[PDB]
Amino acid sequence: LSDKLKEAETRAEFAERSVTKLEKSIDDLEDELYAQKLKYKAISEELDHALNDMTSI
Amino acid sequence: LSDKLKEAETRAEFAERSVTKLEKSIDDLEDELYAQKLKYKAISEELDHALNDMTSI
Amino acid sequence: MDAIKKKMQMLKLDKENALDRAEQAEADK
Amino acid sequence: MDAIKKKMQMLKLDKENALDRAEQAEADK
Amino acid sequence: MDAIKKKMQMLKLDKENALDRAEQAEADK
Amino acid sequence: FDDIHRKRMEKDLNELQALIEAHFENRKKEEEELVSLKDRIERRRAERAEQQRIRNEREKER
Amino acid sequence: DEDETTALVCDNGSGLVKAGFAGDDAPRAVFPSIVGRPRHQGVMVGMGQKDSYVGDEAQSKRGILTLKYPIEHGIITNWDDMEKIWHHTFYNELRVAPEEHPTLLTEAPLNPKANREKMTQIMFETFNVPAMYVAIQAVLSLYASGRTTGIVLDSGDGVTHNVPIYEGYALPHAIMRLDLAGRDLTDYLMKILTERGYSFVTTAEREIVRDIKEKLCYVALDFENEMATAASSSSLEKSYELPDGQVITIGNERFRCPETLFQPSFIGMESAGIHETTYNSIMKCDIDIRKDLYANNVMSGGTTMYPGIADRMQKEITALAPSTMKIKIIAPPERKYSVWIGGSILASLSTFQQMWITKQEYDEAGPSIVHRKCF
Amino acid sequence: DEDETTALVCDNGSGLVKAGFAGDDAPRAVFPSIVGRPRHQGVMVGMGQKDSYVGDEAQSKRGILTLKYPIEHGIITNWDDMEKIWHHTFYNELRVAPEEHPTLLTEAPLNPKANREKMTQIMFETFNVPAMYVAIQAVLSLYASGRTTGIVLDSGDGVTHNVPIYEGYALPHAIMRLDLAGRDLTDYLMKILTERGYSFVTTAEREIVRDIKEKLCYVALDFENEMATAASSSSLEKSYELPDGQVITIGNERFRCPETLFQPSFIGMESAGIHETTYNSIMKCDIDIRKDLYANNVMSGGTTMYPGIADRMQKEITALAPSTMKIKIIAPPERKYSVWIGGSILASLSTFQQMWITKQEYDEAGPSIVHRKCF
Amino acid sequence: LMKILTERGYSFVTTAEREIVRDIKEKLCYVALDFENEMATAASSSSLEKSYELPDGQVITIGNERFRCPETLFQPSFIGMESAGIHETTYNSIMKCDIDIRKDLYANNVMSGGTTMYPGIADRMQKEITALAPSTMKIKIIAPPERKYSVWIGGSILASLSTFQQMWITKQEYDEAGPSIVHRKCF
Repeated sequence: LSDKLKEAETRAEFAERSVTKLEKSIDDLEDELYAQKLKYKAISEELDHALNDMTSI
Repeated sequence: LSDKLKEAETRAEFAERSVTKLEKSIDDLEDELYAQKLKYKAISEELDHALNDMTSI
Repeated sequence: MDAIKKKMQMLKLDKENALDRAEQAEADK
Repeated sequence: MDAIKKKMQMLKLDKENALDRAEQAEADK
Repeated sequence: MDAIKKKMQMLKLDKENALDRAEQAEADK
Repeated sequence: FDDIHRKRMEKDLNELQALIEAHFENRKKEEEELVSLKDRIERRRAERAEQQRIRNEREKER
Repeated sequence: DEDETTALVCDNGSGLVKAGFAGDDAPRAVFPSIVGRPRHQGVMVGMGQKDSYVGDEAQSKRGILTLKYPIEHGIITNWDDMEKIWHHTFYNELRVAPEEHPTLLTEAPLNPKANREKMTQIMFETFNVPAMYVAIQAVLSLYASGRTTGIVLDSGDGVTHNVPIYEGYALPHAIMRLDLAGRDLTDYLMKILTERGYSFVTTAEREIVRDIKEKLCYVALDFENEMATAASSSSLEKSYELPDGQVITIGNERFRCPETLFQPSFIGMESAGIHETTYNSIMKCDIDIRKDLYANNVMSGGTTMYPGIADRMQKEITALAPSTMKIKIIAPPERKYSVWIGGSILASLSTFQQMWITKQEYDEAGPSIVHRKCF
Repeated sequence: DEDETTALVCDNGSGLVKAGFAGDDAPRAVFPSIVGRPRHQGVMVGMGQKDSYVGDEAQSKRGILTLKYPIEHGIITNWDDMEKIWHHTFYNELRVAPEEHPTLLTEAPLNPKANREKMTQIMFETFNVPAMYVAIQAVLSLYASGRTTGIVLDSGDGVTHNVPIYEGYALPHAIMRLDLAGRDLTDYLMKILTERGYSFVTTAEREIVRDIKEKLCYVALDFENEMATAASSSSLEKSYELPDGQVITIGNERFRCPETLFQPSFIGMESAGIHETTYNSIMKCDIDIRKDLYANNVMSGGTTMYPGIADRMQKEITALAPSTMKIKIIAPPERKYSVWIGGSILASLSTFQQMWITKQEYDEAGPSIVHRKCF
Repeated sequence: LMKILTERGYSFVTTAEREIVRDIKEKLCYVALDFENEMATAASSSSLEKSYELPDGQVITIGNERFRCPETLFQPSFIGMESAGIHETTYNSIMKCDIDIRKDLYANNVMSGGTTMYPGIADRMQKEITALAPSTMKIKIIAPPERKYSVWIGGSILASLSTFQQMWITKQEYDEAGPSIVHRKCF
């Protein structure tokens, strides 16, 4: 059980270390996502507005 | 040890589950995210490309 | 965008036409 | 539209100036 | 003290008004 | 003096055309190379991720 | 039961509901703006039991109810609970029916427009009132006090409004709407009574604290001196008897709560206090206005009934104000209920009978009509 | 970093401070004219925390700070805060200590003498500047725009000055100074957004409204027609993202706020608006001056960057002006940033080196010297 | 839990029994991310039951009580409390702060002390606050394995901090002022 435990703890800790990395990947991913959305939003909107106001040329 | 193993095995499962749940939500994140990532910049990028040409009048 | 293409050309034309009108009218006056 | 923001200023100013010239060229009599 | 609550308002208002008058009567010069 | 102004327009318009091209082309080259590269990195990571998920399932059975 | 089609007048605030008929000098009845609901599973059969209770019913059966107030710092959001409050107010108390009477309701000058539109919609669509008129609380506060010129200090349960009016005209740029009210004092007192070893967190506990505040609290003319003695001796303590027989002895909390009106930082508010907002609303007005507004700071609403409040604000305003000029607070006994009285005054003016939205104009335009017809 | 004793140049308004060095054609940095202070009691130990935050620090840490502006209606009322702003403005970002470089500060033509005297005193006694000059903002705008003649509208956050200048001469009898400004436009927007259900009363909330105004608002070429549609349909509404993820949707308020420039009565101001203010300055100048001032309406300061303002101001003056006459507005993209640029131009003119007050003359005469030397 | 274990035929009221139930709770209970679905299966099958060993060798088998207990955190009415739950209170602690504060508190929701060790609680809370929170905004929970021992750790950090040595009330100030001094000196 000790070996199974060390293996289960290895798996739990492996996975905990890995999930930590994945959680970090999510935090980074969401920040990247926000950057994609925010930049997209900013670009699509800056153009809708730039073209809606800048219509006379 | 049995309880620690059950807890560690339960945690091995929960932590590994969290790992495969996050690997999946991350993939399902990133994959859907790359779609945004590849299309928000390409749409905005091609919009800006087009703008250099849109503005050639 | 139609607004930019159509007005850039029309405003460009107002300029070109006005420029020619200035030269023409100035020659008359 | 940075290209437009400046081209817009260029053409509005150039047509307005050309038009001001067209109008004066005739108006001066 | 209901009698006071109202008499209190009466006298504070009446003295304040009388005092405001005393002060203005002199202050007006 | 007015030649300064002409020189300014010459460099600015030579720069404008160099810039319309450089602005667009530097992005199209970097950006399309980047997405093409990272579209592949994204796919390769997804493939590896699936393979690891499969590997984890196989170890769980082992 | 009325023998004339007199307008009904009602102030439906975040605290109390005041109601009566136009032409009287007081509301006929006053009760809390509460609709209560059971928070327990019934076990006895044939017990009656309502899905919801209203006003005094909500408080009378509150032992097993959670109690909600439909008006949030001056605005109506839970219009369904307010329909029940109005129905109770009109039919079970005044014994009138809006269908046979025009109705006047009131709100602060910077109250969101949604409030006036929803009140108009419900009175016309669910009560079939022949006419409606949403009045300004500041207008009604000065009518009741007898002024055409002055500052309305309406410091009640919802929001403090702080508006200067001159010769019957608004001076709106100088309005200092402030998120400091009697409702915050109830919650603050629950927290400082917790500091004393008597925690209060539930509805019943909140209603107990609101009762402690209403019966034991004051502000005092000099806070720091009152604080120094209350914090040092039992001679400034006052007990309160709770509904369950417990007794709480309260010391400087008795005034530290109410003092939040002058020191809003006690509840985390970014504000200099009600005396400064009064002062600045006058200072932003022209100098030929200021001479009349400083001499006519007018109290309306709750909290204005605390001992030392008129003297406390007059002292602070006077300290901030220039000399020679006189500074005065008008604080009549018709306090806390004076806006209702103002409603009666407005509703009964001959010059006001052309101000009503009729139930013709209402249906042709919809409830947004109040935004153009009332003010 | 500098290889010459170039003057340092700042344009310090009731809003923001633009800064850079003499001889450039642009500021190098901009700071808000803000000093922030915490309104909360620290609980944790060892988290740093300043007594006060300056400029961009004040806004970045604003969640718990009250934010104050040291400048109001064109003058410094709090110079201790301006000293912190100037250290930050000149040394932390531009990297130049005034001790080895002359400094140019700006003012409106009728700006109270006390303000130019303190600006002079502070830079000489606190920063040990070798020389000082306090410049007229209208002069600076005309230099930057390439004019010697025109009406300068410096329509920013503090005060609208409106001064006619012809062939480099002041025409002071025709100045129409007006207490109508960008800070009041913001206050109006806070009140009308309150009517829409979004009350703003704290510093964080005030800064949001100023951000809404700067990103969403415009004057419109024709206000009443623009309002007729904006107030009737969602087709002219624009949303704004609030800091917490919530949003606000704004209709005619989007242009009604800026409109106060043309309709000052919206904020209780006794004025016909900025276009009659401009027109009257032209009207009061000599008849052989008027033609050049009609052809040169000069735009500087804030609010000059609202959509529709350049076209609206030329149209509004044309509507007041005699026929035949050509009315023209000077409103290039570099509009308003003309005052900072002019400070740079003036400081570096060879014809202006004798206009610098040295720290020789200053100590012999004291700060009152600026009134004798700058203009 | 003592009351719902009574429903299952195992009443717990005495000291030994009270200590056992607390131990059962700590070892067997959880919240998970969906109460109603977890209840639908726990109430229908032995597959979600867990046995606990009592001190005398006897056992108790527990089903949906395993999650119905801690669910009181999200459903306080279970114990007769007038509350919407811990996620409503977390939300209000964030929401009642200024608008330029809210973003940082949403991103720093901190688990501390006991009950933070119920399986699914860190994510259950992030989900429940997210459900009340505005969209776009990132709601994040801080929930390290040093959960519940974090108060002790902070106590060590603060007590030993050089910047906090002046914050200690000495036994001079104490006798001059009396014990009420803690109210003025600690914060």
